[PDB]
Amino acid sequence: EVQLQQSGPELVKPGASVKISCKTSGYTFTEYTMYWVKQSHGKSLEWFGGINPNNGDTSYNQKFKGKATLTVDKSSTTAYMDLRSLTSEDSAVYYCARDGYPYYFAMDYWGQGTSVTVSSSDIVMTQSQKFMSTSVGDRVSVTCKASQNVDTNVAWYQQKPGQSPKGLIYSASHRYSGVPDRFTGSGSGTDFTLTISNVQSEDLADYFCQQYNTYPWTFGGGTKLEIKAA
Amino acid sequence: NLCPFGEVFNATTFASVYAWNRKRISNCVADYSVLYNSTSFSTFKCYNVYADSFVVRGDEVRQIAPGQTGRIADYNYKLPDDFTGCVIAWNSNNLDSKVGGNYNYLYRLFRKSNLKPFERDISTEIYQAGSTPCNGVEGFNCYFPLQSYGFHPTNGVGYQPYRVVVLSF
Ligand SMILES: *[C@@H]1O[C@H](CO)[C@@H](O)[C@H](O)[C@H]1NC(C)=O
Repeated sequence: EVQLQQSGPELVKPGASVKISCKTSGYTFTEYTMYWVKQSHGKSLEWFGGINPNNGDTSYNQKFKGKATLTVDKSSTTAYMDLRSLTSEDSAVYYCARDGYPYYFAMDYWGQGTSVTVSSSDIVMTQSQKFMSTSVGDRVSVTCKASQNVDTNVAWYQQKPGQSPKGLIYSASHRYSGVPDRFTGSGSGTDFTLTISNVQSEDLADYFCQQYNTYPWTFGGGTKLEIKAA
Repeated sequence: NLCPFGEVFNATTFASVYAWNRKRISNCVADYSVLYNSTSFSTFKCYNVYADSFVVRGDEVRQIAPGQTGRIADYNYKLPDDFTGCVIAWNSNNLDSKVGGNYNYLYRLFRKSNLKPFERDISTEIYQAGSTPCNGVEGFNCYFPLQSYGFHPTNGVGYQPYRVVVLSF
């Protein structure tokens, strides 16, 4: 039912300006906070900013100060991110995501991402292993260390090849709807581990952790999973 | 010996809807044709008398009914579906509004859940709208649960102060 459908891809000159869209449906638009995520090629996810559709309130990650503007149209149930003054650094995939609170903490639904390409004392999450390899049936764990206490407010995301991130674990150790028992969450305070129990073929993905303890939200560096079988 | 409805209907100052007053009057005759002809009300719906009263802006007076829905009915003053009493309301822009605005009249704007019938909540805790906690500090997705009615003398009747009295049994 729930569905976040975004605009098409846009190629623009440097120093331009583009407004992309995230058209929602299947749920009451004003109930849930909308968010936006930047992701460059082969690089990690960066929490860009959020917006409350019930009153227009927003919050911007100061790293991207004044480079975008978040707005909503309650009549068309659509959220907008207006990117302004585009340099070469800005070319990346931009995801809109929904805050699932008060039910499923963090970002429980993700848009399909719009690929924008131009041409002419914060929290830090540490994921030591960039790459990591196992085989089908093996157990495996992925770790995160935060600079500060973040209690149990951490989510774990799965990004499969060329796909938008899908939520795996919310609130340190709770699975989203329809997540195999093989993914179990663990940790508290500073150290968090995600354990994939019976590694499957499907599990070839890139796993990020993400703290939602304080804005601006921050992600891990991605731990790439790789499977071999012969 | 008839009921002294003037005690609550003609009180000096009314209460905010979220902190609604519950004055109760017992063992007096509650006649209705007498209360009607006393002053021309705007709403006079009927369905040991508890006469609780408060101030709400006009376009939300409709929420003081059985089985309603909205800011007032959900988070401020909920009537049950089986209500057996009367809802009396009337305009009071001249009394409860001042030039430049009267802000003494408040209302609850968010709540983690709905009210049961005749429940009263007067907490002052920072409402958490997002997945992130508020920790008492107010900011984005961290809103103070109570807001103030404007009530300038220029507002339309929809946004104008209305005195409301509910006779319950
Ligand atoms: C309130 O006072 C007015 C006059 O000031 C009077 O007409 C009215 O009857 C009073 N209300 C009640 C319920 O006695």
